[PDB]
Amino acid sequence: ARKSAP
Amino acid sequence: IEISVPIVYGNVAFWLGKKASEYQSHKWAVYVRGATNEDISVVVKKVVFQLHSSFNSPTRVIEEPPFEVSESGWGEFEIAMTLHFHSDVCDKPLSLYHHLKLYPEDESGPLTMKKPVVVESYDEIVFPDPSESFLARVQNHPALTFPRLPSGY
Repeated sequence: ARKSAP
Repeated sequence: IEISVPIVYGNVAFWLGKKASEYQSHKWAVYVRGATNEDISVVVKKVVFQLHSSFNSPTRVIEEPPFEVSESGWGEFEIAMTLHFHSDVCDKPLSLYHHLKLYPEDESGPLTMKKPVVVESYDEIVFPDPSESFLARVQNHPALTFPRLPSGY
């Protein structure tokens, strides 16, 4: 899965 | 003769301000609730939440209200919520999906970062063919919506 800082 | 459950699901997020760190800029909670905060465990037996792999124990099982996971961190990612129902309700579970938001998007006018972020989806679970015993157990429960009864007059 992808996870990123806003 | 269908039974439906109005629900809200999404997350709230709180920027930590001067308590923010690289590890944790926000505390957040992801949830599924009754749309008017009634007790949906009349139908919902447990909710399984899938968080990102960067969390410890990324699959959480919540067996009792409140059906929510409270966490903190730095990043946004998609959360899967699998609702398992009591056995007289439905033998199939329902998966819901929610993109965790830590900042408000689509915003005009001036904002402040300390304002709590609420991003939630309003929805309704429909059970199209309820058995007669399911009806007798949950009839006119405040968490549920039932067909209006035609006038005999």
